[PDB]
Amino acid sequence: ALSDADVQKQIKHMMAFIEQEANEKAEEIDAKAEEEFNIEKGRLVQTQRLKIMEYY
Amino acid sequence: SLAEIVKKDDFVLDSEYLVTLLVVVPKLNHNDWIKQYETLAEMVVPRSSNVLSEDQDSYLCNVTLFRKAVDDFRHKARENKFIVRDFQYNEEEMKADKEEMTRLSTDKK
Amino acid sequence: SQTQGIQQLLQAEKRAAEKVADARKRKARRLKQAKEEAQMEVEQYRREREQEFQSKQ
Repeated sequence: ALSDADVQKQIKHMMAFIEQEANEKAEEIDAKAEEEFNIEKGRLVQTQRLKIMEYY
Repeated sequence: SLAEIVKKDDFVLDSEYLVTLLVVVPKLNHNDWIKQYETLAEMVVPRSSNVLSEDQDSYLCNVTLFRKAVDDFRHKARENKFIVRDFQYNEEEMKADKEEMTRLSTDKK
Repeated sequence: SQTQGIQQLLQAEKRAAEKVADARKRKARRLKQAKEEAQMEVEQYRREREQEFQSKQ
């Protein structure tokens, strides 16, 4: 009596977070890639700029 | 001991989300378990049930189903007078038991 | 889920892994881009400072 309707109910329950939480993980990974743009640009080359400024 | 009962072909091993469970079932409720096991849990596999082995009082039967739904599967199984024999495929244990039995028999001889 | 659900689950997990791995690769390449772009920025800053040095001299 279950047929494929119960199957599709569990699939509606499952898909909508198994795929989308991984999508959100990708999005926050990209967001941290932007935050790490900022961190690298404000730490590594910032120290480089300070060193050359000391030289100057 | 399940040293001489289970087989690897009955287990869906190393899956991502599914597992094979072993359940002793009375003879008086064997067909009842077969008609009920699809309803005993969700995200189950219809027609994955099988009779792994049997005895004079019950049937050891294997079913492929979801790993999260096993809790309520075993719960409803206990509600329907079915004792879950918790055991997974371990060739090491089975061969070790057989070889130890033969070893001790020959040692005694 | 007899057979349809397992198939959909497998595709969902594969797509999830693809999303996460692609995001990681994007992050790595984008960190490299950060380093290169900022290196060029510091090169421009160095050019400015050398020009100011020439004026001061």
